[PDB]
Amino acid sequence: TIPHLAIDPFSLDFFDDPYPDQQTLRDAGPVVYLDKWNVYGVARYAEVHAVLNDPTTFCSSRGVGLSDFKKEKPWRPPSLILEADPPAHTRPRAVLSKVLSPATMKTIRDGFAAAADAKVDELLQRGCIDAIADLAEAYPLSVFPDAMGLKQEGREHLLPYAGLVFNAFGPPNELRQTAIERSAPHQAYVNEQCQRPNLAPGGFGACIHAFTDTGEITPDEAPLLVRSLLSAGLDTTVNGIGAAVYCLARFPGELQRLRSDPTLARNAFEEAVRFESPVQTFFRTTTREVELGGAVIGEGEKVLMFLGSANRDPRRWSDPDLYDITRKTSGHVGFGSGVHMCVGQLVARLEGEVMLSALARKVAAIDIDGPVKRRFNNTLRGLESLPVKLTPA
Ligand code: HEM
Ligand SMILES: Cc1cccc(C(=O)O)c1
Ligand SMILES: [Cl-]
Repeated sequence: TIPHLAIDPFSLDFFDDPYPDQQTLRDAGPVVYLDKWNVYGVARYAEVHAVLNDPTTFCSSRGVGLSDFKKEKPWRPPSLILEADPPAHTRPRAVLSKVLSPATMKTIRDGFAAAADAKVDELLQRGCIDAIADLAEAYPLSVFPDAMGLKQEGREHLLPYAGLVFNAFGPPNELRQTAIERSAPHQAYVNEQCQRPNLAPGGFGACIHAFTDTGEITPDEAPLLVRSLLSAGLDTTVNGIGAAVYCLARFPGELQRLRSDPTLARNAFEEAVRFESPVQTFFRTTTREVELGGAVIGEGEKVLMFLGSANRDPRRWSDPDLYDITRKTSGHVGFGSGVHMCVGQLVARLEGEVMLSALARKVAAIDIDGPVKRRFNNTLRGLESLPVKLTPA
């Protein structure tokens, strides 16, 4: 009834060019079985969206990586939000929502925008830069650790820790096992910065700890909620902004449209998140036997959702393989969908918007002028190196 495929969606060959294999996964059927890892897969928009929006049947508390927490110990204490189901999910989610709220965005927008403008000005003085290290990494590193309230010392641990976290959702391949081997100093740093005295007043971390007296969370929950922001809040935006610059570099017609109307910046970033899908995949675990797309899945089965594939499914999107900054992007699943839909999406969009605004106002051309190198991670899609020449407007 269900087609069986040998495609390994966590192989370097797949990461290097996932699009043919994603079409093979979509076209094989609404539900596939991946013999390499003994999991079900859904790669079409309809089934990915259905799975995301039924958290009772497709739960997160048995892990959103390949490992089933009912069968194996999690490599770190479970996240109180990502790896929780309702009702335990609900109040921690509400706290992070209020921490990363519209009012918070209003307090930080001017500073985030000034830092974006300053970075682009600095890069234009160099002309030839690496849009990963020098822009996609450098700009989030210049705003997000400060917005968290982190001290200066030890920030070099943040990107390695996040790469470890996203590799650890994967199967036990070499990427995952090497990440865990090297993890001890990054975990130690991160767990220490989650404690209330190490988070500067007014930042996101202090605000989480200040929410521990309302009856929503207790003091002993606040460090792991800070940990969620230090896990998910930096490396995602690095790959989101990197995706947007890579798109603008490959589609000069769209850079020209963005220059002519910088108010398209926010949608140009949203389209980059759909088009590249920095977070490629997440899993759920079935809590019962369930019929999905005419297939019957037993209880306690892992289901791999291909978010990037759903965002390119021609059953849902017209010309899905085109980067179009005026596309109606509403409904893409690059931030997820439903009760776990990215609680940091306003921070991500703020960063992406103000960076793309700075590019739109200051840069006339973005030309790849060196070898492009991909970065391999079991969950994140993005580049290691993106040499570009920036021509000033
Ligand atoms: C381009 C940037 C980003 C992308 C593509 C992205 C993607 C996602 C996705 C797909 C999910 C859903 C997970 C699931 O359904 O299991 C999610 C959830 C989440 N994200 Fe984001 N994210 C981004 C930025 C951020 C930022 C900046 C933060 C924090 C400041 C953050 C914190 C979180 C958290 C804490 C969750 C868990 C929410 C929940 O389980 O209720 N993310 N993200
Ligand atoms: C979306 C996401 C990614 C990585 C870690 C977390 C977390 O809650 O720790 C969330
Ligand atoms: Cl940790």
